[PDB]
Amino acid sequence: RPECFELLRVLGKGGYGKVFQVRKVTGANTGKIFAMKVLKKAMIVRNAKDTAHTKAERNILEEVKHPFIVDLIYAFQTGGKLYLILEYLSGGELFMQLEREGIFMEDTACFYLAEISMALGHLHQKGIIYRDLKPENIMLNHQGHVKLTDFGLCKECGTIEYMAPEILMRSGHNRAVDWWSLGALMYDMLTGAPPFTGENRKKTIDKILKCKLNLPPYLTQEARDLLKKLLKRNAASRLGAGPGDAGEVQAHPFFRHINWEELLARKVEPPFKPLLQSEEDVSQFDSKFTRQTPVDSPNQVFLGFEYVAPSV
Ligand SMILES: NC(=O)c1cccc2c(N[C@H](CN3CCC3)c3ccc(Cl)c(C(F)(F)F)c3)ncnc12
Repeated sequence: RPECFELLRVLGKGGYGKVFQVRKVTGANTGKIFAMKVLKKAMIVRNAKDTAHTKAERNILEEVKHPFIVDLIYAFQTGGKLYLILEYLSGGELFMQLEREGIFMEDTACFYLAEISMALGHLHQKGIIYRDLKPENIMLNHQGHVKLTDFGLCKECGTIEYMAPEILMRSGHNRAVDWWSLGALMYDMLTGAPPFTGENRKKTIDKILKCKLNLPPYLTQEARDLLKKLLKRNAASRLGAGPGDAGEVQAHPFFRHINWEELLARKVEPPFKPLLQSEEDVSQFDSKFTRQTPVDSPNQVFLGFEYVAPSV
């Protein structure tokens, strides 16, 4: 429980609680740094979908161990709070790397999109959907591989720039939305901007719903092609929208230089290497958050929420 963890830093904040950087104190894994995520039970239980959703996240981070998905090392509770201990992803938000770098070289984008396309594959086999591939929602670990992290209540629910039309029309949707999203993510990577904007939210949607795609000349034919098959407004036919799913996608010429087995084993050199002078090094995050002093102010429905990662 809470006592074992010393709050080193604030890494993220929101309506529902906070994400803390903390070093464990007692027992082995003593000294080891983690990320602590704390939700107020208060704000979750007064809504229906919120509670199920928090619980889904709880059960998904357990059912799903996979190279490219934030792990759960402990989970537990108290009075009015919810605690998850995740590995601490010092690589920060893909969002940040994209700002620091401004734009990505193709084979740079290719490496991230590849790794990501594998977590969707994995996720889709457990009949799980990720919905949102904004760079904000994607993190890097210490060695700089990708980590999908957001499976629960979101951090507020943010920009819509990376949402397929079927979600924005609420017409009903499936695992296909992810491939639309992946395309939008890709396009942004290669051009420095989401495929649709967007004086404002209202107009952005109109674009995402109505406008023709815009493929700059400096885009290689394969990339021009992926973007087009992935940003398909008709879902039935959006690449990846078939029984083969992730497979249909990974098998596009864009990904011809990818060794899926080495990639999965984290043996492909990440295009960028988090610069860490230490385990707790946070110079990859945003001193907007890291500056602040880390404080944890003090018939439930969250049964056997507690959790402990098997060996270790
Ligand atoms: N594991 C880490 O090292 C680590 C380090 C920093 C942030 C996160 C994080 N933050 C997500 C936001 N995701 C990160 C990209 C978009 C998040 C989700 C729900 C909530 Cl309520 C919050 C909170 F408001 F801060 F509590 C944050 N989620 C998971 N691990 C993190």
